[PDB]
Amino acid sequence: HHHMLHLLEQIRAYCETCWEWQEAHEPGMDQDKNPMPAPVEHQICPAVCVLMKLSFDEEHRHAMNELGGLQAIAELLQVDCEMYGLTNDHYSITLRRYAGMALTNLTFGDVANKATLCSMKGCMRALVAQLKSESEDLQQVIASVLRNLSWRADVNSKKTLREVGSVKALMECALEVKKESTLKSVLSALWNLSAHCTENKADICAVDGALAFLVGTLTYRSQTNTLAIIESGGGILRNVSSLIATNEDHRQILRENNCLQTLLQHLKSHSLTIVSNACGTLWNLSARNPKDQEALWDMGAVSMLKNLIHSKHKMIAMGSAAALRNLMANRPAKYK
Ligand SMILES: CSc1nccc(C(=O)N[C@@H](CCC(=O)O)C(=O)N[C@@H](Cc2ccc3ccccc3c2)C(=O)N[C@@H](CC(C)C)C(=O)N[C@@H]2C[C@H]2c2ccccc2)n1
Repeated sequence: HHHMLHLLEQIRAYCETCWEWQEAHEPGMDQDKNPMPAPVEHQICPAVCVLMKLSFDEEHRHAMNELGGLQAIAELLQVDCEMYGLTNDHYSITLRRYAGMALTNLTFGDVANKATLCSMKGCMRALVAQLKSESEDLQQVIASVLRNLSWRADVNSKKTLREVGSVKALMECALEVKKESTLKSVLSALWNLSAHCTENKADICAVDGALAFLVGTLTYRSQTNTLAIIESGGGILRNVSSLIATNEDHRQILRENNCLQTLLQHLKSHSLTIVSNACGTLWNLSARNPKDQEALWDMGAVSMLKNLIHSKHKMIAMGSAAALRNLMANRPAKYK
């Protein structure tokens, strides 16, 4: 494909045109100029649309990757977000979605492309900023990129995702999403990010309404007849519960929203992920806290956890047994 070289040259030429204008319109050089290049007048959206389509095939990605395809599409997305900010211009939205879909495809299963995209810091900052965009379609695409970047990432990529504030932005985004399709991609990204380190977990917990929102995902009613939202929301909660266990205020938010009760209902789910997530959360919340220990005893948790210790699923067996052990080791005074 020399068609691919031609498409990339088109995008680089346009970016070159934009970096000329931008270098004469930095924040300090504060008086503006009316001729700012518009991508509509360089036929840009069709170019990235073709690259996006071809990025679905691995054979075409090997080609793109030799030719600098990831760098060019990222720069394009960066430069348009920098130039026009959070616009509702349908052309600029569409351009961003297609570029974002291409980057989702080019990050898929490619640890170097993930690091390269992460190393492009201005692009990352622009990606993160787009979670505020009023297009939920754009939000879903951006969440899908941050998801792929956060799965099986190297140390620098994980560091970068943290530094640019992707965790907080995603959690705040999740609170406003209407569509189940956007929420699915936002929570997948968060579930990936929540496993990386303790600071990501703490940043999720530190957003106002986030913990209550996460407890709410445990009883989400899917229109699309899937359990993805309960699974991913319950997964995030499980990962952050290690820190919640140490924070009486955060436990109280969980109590406010009947968390423990719902988690015990989850123990009798047929979804293995739901059961495993609940075992894991209950493992953490059953430790170090007489109030929650007593509530679990009162709500029949001991017997419910005992029914899962012989599970063939290993995380359920381990999780249920460790939670059971925490309750047996700390009987309340009214028990003997
Ligand atoms: C290993 S299972 C799993 N569990 C939790 C999280 C993830 C995860 O983040 N997986 C990503 C990255 C994998 C990797 O880098 O090795 C992933 O698999 N992404 C896929 C979509 C996908 C598939 C399966 C699962 C399972 C569980 C959770 C999440 C996902 C996500 C991906 O990006 N695929 C692209 C197509 C390939 C052929 C390249 C893709 O979806 N491209 C579409 C153009 C993008 C798009 C974006 C938004 C809206 C419309 C279209 N894994």
